[PDB]
Amino acid sequence: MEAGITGTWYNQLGSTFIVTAGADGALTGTYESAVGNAESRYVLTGRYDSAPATDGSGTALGWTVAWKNNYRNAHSATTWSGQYVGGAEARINTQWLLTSGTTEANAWKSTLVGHDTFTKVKP
Amino acid sequence: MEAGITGTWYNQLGSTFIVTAGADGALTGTYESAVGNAESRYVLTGRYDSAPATDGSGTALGWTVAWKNNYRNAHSATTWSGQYVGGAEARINTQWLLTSGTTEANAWKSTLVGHDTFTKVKP
Amino acid sequence: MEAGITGTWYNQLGSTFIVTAGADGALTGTYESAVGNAESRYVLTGRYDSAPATDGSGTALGWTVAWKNNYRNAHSATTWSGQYVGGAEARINTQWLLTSGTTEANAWKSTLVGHDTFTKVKP
Amino acid sequence: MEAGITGTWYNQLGSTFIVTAGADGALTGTYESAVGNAESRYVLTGRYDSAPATDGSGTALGWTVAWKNNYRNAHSATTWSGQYVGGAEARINTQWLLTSGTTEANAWKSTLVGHDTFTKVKP
Amino acid sequence: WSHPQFEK
Amino acid sequence: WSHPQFEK
Amino acid sequence: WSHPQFEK
Amino acid sequence: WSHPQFEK
Repeated sequence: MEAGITGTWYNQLGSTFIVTAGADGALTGTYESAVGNAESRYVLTGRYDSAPATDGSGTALGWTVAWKNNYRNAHSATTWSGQYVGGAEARINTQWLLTSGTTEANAWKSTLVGHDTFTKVKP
Repeated sequence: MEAGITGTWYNQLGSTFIVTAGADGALTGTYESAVGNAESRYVLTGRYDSAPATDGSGTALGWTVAWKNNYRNAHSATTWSGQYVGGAEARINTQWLLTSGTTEANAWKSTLVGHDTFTKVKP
Repeated sequence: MEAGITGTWYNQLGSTFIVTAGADGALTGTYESAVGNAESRYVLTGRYDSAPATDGSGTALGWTVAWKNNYRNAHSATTWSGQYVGGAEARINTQWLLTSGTTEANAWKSTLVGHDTFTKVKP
Repeated sequence: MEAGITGTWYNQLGSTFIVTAGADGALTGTYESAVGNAESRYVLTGRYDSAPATDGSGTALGWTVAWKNNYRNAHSATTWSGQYVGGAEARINTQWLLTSGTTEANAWKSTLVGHDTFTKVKP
Repeated sequence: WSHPQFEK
Repeated sequence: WSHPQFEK
Repeated sequence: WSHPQFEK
Repeated sequence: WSHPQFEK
């Protein structure tokens, strides 16, 4: 139902996040590269607060991408957790966790942490 | 397709994570409390590596829960990022990010970080 | 020994980080507010790689501030982990963890995660 | 001044953390391997709340280790952020960020996140 | 304040 | 509640 | 090693 | 690649 969220978003690197915000709170779409060829496209699914507070607070949301498609398998998954802030300069501020499948011994280097900011305007 | 993942999981606190692993890589299910009444149940969606490495590495996955149901709205979303490790004592080791929708001024306290371990046996 | 690091740094919010990089790898200094009165000043200590790679890689470092001074005690500590990138526009890119002392029951909301970018020029 | 903190601590892996808690709030010591030879020993410095709440809350603290000694340089630094919980089974519960110095292009894989639990009794 | 994730 | 880290 | 998330 | 933090 969140038209505010539904659409195309771009992060600082040029990656494109295309999402549809369902009235039920579902997020569905695809994540791809700057040179968005099919080989760089991956499916995403997530959830968002479909009834946010009206006091000016952002809209909490999160989504996951498993890095496997018909062209590649990076044996990993990334989750983005953050909030949508609407307005003239709408943005989705997030923090992410990228976990790679590792052997038990290598579990110490299994999870990278970072952050991304998405906007409606191409970088 | 991951029967290994499909099923009921429990974390250290008694929370119950019921999930179905689709052949396509989709994760769908619900997250609830120890005293799992309807009021404590929330929808979850995620993704997992449906073609993991066979060298003994774990299976990367992630899921999101938006904390809104028909009984409550905590205006927040949590993402879990981790890996499934099968075997006699199967477990899902994760790290999570809980983001609450905040005003721009309060964005500094918007995201909590933690970790959870899920097992097939009730704590 | 890192003159590159020694000096005054400012983050996006106006906070001021004054540090001295010892030849041994020690970091010592103070962290304070935009309106840097004594009441907002806290001691910091950390470590940094005193013999970084010369291939263009950044200089890994980290520091801690316990939020207690003679005017206030917020019963918490923040650690910043990141790297120094020298040059015309030198910057310290970091990710931080702010942990508050909590009761065992409340340990779930004990740790906030975020990121900060510091520069030599006042915002 | 925190005798409770001063001493030898061990994490799940066998790593040994030897620290002295100064009356001023300073933490000073060394971190080493299970087979604690000199080659595995690194200097640490941090801070802790020297006047914790008495309501049963833990004691917030943090420390940093730059992974360089006279035998090796891993061009990285780890910060641990957490709290000390005293008592019969005293423990230091932490979350850590390990940042490696990277080129600007590789900054995405610069920071690993994890957690450690330290106890007074050898594992 | 508490949260549904941990009332579980 | 606020915090000294961000009152800066 | 690189990763599809950042080749974007 | 390994790391001194975990060779411990």
